[PDB]
Amino acid sequence: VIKLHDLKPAPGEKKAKTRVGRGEGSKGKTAGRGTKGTKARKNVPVMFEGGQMPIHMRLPKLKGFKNRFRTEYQVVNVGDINKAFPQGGTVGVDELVAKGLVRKNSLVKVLGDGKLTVKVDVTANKFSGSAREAITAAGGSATEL
Amino acid sequence: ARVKRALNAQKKRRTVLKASKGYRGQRSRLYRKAKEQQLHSLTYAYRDRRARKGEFRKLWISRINAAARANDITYNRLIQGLKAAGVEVDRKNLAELAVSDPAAFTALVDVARAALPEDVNAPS
Amino acid sequence: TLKVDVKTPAGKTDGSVELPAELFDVEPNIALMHQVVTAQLAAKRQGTHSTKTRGEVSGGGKKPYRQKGTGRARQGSTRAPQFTGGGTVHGPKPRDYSQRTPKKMIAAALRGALSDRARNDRIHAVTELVEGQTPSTKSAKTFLGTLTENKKVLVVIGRTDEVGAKSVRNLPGVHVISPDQLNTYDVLNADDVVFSVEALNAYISANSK
Amino acid sequence: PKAKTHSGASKRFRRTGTGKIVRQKANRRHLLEHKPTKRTRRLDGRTTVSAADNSRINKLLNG
RNA sequence: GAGCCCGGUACGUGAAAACCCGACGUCUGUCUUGAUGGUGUUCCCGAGUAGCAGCGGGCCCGUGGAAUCUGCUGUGAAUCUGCCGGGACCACCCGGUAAGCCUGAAUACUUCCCAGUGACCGAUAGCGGAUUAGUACCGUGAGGGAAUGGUGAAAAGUACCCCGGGAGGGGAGUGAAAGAGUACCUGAAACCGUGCGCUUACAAUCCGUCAGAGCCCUCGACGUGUCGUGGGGUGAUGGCGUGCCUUUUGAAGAAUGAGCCUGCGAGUCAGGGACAUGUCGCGAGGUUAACCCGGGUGGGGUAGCCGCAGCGAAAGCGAGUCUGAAUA
RNA sequence: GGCGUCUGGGGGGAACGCGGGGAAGUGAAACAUCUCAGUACCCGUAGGAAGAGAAAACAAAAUGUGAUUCCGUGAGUAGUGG
Repeated sequence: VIKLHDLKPAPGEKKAKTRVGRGEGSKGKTAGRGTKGTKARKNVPVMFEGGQMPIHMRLPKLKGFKNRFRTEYQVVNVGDINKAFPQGGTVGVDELVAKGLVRKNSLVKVLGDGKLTVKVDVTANKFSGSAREAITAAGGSATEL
Repeated sequence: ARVKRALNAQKKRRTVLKASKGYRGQRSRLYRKAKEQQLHSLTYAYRDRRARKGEFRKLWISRINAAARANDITYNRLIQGLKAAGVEVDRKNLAELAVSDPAAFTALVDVARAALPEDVNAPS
Repeated sequence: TLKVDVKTPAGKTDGSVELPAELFDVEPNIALMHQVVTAQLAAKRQGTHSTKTRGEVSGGGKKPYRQKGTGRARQGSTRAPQFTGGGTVHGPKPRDYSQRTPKKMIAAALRGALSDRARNDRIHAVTELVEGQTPSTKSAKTFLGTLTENKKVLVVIGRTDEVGAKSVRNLPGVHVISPDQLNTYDVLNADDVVFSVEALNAYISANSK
Repeated sequence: PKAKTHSGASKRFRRTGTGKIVRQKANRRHLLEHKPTKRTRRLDGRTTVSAADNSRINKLLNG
């Protein structure tokens, strides 16, 4: 029978806070800050280098743009298909997300990484070159939406 | 959870003040000035405990050399004899024999004289 | 599966219940129970405590005297932290202490707390505390004494059960709680658990599905 | 409050597959008639940032 | 230190009158001198408005390729194959029908009133204000702006006598206590005395420290006083000995600060923030936010976020990808 | 314009609303663009709440949403910036 006084935190969980500026025995009179200067009083900003042109301002900006209309697919490898469906059967997008292979609302593309040995009729929005072969050569059909 | 620092702080004030009794002037009444003394007082002691060993060894040499010269032998020769003779009484008891019971010390001196070389300045 | 013998106020056994091995046989996890019961206490603690900083004290908006020449310390206000009556520099502010504990952690704490009671034979089930439609704590006290002799006890009573709840309210150590509102801290605080047959089934049916 | 990613560092550095930090080289914008092709050829492409400034850069990009 | 002594609590009961919410009617207005579905043309659909131009404002957008919204000055159209939006613009398609007006609920707040709560303060705290409080006081004025809580269960607050002009005190009384006497709970430290023990008027002293004669007190055993695995207080005399903190290459420093005591006075909090490191849950999965249901800390909540494939400026390709004429 | 007569205003209020006017210290390790900030303050106004509101709206080829307001996400991202 356990009561509220038998409950102890796991060893190593709770660690005592290091009080600072509380006597010269532990951390005294300077609190780890050393003597006078800028860093003694307040702080120094991260992006500041003493006047010299910072590393983030003397390097050319990265090239290109983003193409807001980029269509980014969710990829599942044929190797994962084999593991999740040993028997085979039909596997649409809903069947994949039921096994947690791809995100629920994404645009699935099937990529041919692993080895497929099962009769499976996949259905995904796109297929890589090797995914077509792996599906077909293993006696399966790959119909895309 | 506001905490009044009376109980926690008064503890160390009693220790220093009680331990600084017998001091002259302010060094016996005020905690600030008494603590300044306790820093010196406990530094002087730790230095004097080490120096006491050297001081007391000294007083013994002065008593040995005084009695050794009363028996017509210098101290440095008396020690050279005793070390050679196989007597390993330290200086504390040698000074004790010299003061309390002089009869034994004369016996010790005669032992030291015998074990000394024939010509102490020989290059041996 | 633990068979809990059901009792009645007349002293006649009615039937038995089968505590599932999932809910009532988990190995207790002390480090997990401690985190949970600390989380509920922190949510209980209300952070109503505040002090006025140097900025929120009434007045002290003028440099009391000159910078130079006076011969006293340089002072910038009559309410600075070092003054008497000045502001509080690092004081308490009203804050909330509730912390987000995952659902799986919280539930598993309750199962461990309940499983502990079942092992040591502390879980009791009762059809009804007293004769219907008439509260009477003398009858309830006699019943509870018959069941368990320990000082503290926890009674899980269905929401709609009022004659039972209003009967055992006045008792010194008895705490009454709805089967939906079951929590770790209450369970651990009790020597026994006196379930209600309608409540025990409701609790079991809620999780086991 | 959230932590605002530094605008300048976000537009100059990149994260690769393993978590490396890459950057582009300087001296390639103008005044490069007299710069021989060997100089320009060695001055293009992304380079892993030096471990000297890898500490500061991670602070800028992540916060 | 009260469930059973009192006020109350659980649980019930109570409105003459006023006010507020409803509800049923008098009363008010409207439809019935009216509706339903069909065919081919002319009229209408908000004007100094829309649009354009100059100068501005504001939108992620600092005039930029600068759309939509809007102010001032000019110029100034159409009424449905009309007009405006779909980030200059043009064509096609799609949406809508400006230059007329009302609209509750979801939402923000608390001068005030009622009932509560506190791992909030407890008289230098908490409101500036537990007491004459925005009072006293300072300033012509705007304005600034304090300090002061506690006898006792009950006042039973010392009748009476003595010294004294009185104050104050001593007897005697009340009181459990007067080491509670309206200067009143507890009553510390600085500071000020009184009595006793030791020491000090030939002596150079960061005022101590280590030895240490003498005197005084104490605890034992043994006789008159004399030792001891003793304890205390003083210390004649000898040896050694340059304050504390800051800040400095370096300070006892004739560099800075502190007259003393007691109170008070400085790495804290918020955020699903960032990085790192422990511990716990689940584990190719983890988790909810807002919100809803519970007098609770519990239950629900899949919208999102992180992981799960990378390369490339991007189209794209994908265990590969980019560069490249190239398996270079 | 003058008369006579009826009804109204005027001032106060702690916070919250709406429409106007609108700084500086500060950050930029200087500084003018920029930030602080449409913040402090000022003006005119109500209400128990106010403002907004019934598409000359989003959207992107889906036979989609369907007034406004207020929370959570989107996101410290797309962008913007001596």
